[PDB]
Amino acid sequence: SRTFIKYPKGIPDFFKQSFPEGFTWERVTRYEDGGVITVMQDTSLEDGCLVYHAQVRGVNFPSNGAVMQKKTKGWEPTRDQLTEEQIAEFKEAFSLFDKDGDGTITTKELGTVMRSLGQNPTEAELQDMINEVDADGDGTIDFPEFLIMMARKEEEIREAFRVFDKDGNGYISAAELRHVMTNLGEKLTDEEVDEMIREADIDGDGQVNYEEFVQMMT
Amino acid sequence: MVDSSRRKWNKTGHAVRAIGRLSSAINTEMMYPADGGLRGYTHMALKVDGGGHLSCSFVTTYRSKKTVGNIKMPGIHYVSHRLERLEESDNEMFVVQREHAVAKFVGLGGGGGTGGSMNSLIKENMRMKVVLEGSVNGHQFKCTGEGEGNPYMGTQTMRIKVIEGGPLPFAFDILATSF
Ligand SMILES: [Ca+2]
Ligand SMILES: [Ca+2]
Ligand SMILES: [Ca+2]
Ligand SMILES: [Ca+2]
Repeated sequence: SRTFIKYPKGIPDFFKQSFPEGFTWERVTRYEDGGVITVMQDTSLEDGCLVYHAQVRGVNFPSNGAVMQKKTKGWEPTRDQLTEEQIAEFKEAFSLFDKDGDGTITTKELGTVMRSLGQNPTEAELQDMINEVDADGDGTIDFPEFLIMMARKEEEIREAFRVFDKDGNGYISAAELRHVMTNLGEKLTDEEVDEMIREADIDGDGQVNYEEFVQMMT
Repeated sequence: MVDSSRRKWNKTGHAVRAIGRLSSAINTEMMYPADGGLRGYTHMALKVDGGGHLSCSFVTTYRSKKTVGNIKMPGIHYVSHRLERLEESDNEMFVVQREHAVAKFVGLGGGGGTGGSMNSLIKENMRMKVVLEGSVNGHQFKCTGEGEGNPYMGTQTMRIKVIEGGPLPFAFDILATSF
């Protein structure tokens, strides 16, 4: 019932603007236990009154689950969001993945990032991962879906550190760090690599140890 | 301004997180223009007896029926909602629910940061009437309801009756956000 959302002045209100004609919507809902519901809706305005028509089709709900057994107790509120700063950080990240600069993360690009962060994953997995957040099912991750995935996100930092520390001596040198950032598709000067080392290097030995790495990475 | 070198570490940290497993549940609704149309991505949590949740997500494309006239399109924004059931009769054949919803600014997007244009057809109080029908796991049903609210404050109440196929052999909650 989208017409009853308080929109601040500075955000255009798609719903209120659509009158007198109104609007429609189509929706696909997936529950984590497998149930799926498709909905189509029309919102119209007739003689000063709002009029809604909805068609729903749900399937695959487990017979023993809480929905079919009527063991539900209402919805949590929906209040989490990202900040403007976070969205701008996540856009910078996204481009590491979006190396063709097109707007979409193909399974090819996800594998190359995972490869240069040292991962060894199949299509069997690169399609599982992409399906966990492919809202619309085209088969790639665009920026809004990347946002959702990010918002939803020790042993793995340890792995990252082992990958950065190519020679295994316990310290990431400038040369090691340049190699990973380059492979990630970062465009940065050698000065900029050193500036990253300097930012991380609290004990001032010219290199990044594990604990220093953890602090930058978390 | 965030320091350049720190931005790099942050984004490297994000890339490591993005490829990692182990996803939380989240409760969020993000709106993003696509076309000339408005898309929403919503993650909600349905409370279950014993205190767990069933996590659910949906993608919605909203389309205007105004075919002539410039509609100002928003960019990316979120909406906070609280939808609460106020009453029910027996076996959930009658349900009263209310919702409070507010869109949230998270940066200049799409249509500038100037709003579209106030629509004199949407007054401070508006009524609604609804018909919803369909099936779940093959069980057919039809509900009707009525309600009202304050569109500029984001508040509304709906009284809904299950007029065919009742009592539903499934939880009414799964229909809550569909009217
Ligand atoms: Ca791409
Ligand atoms: Ca997609
Ligand atoms: Ca080393
Ligand atoms: Ca050091």
